[PDB]
Amino acid sequence: NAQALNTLVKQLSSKFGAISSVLNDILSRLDPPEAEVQIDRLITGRLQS
Amino acid sequence: CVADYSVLYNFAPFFAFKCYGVSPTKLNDLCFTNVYADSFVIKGNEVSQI
Repeated sequence: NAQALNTLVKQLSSKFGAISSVLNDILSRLDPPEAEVQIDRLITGRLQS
Repeated sequence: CVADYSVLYNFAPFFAFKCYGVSPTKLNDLCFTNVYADSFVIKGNEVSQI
């Protein structure tokens, strides 16, 4: 149980192909039209995890 | 130093303001580790090559 929870909580620091692993960085550096492209990859990776 | 990009807008009526990694409108609300500026003069038809 500890190993599974640790892996699940660790998987939040992966870019999954985007430019950063922090949402606030993307939301404070790009226009709304270009934010979705980066956000989608993170969403898919976290859903898979 | 304090980097104010507002003085750049009124300096000249620029006709090309391409920004790749940052949206220009948010430039006043960010902090950077280091900044590099390069200056040169070229002909008009070569502007697209940059």
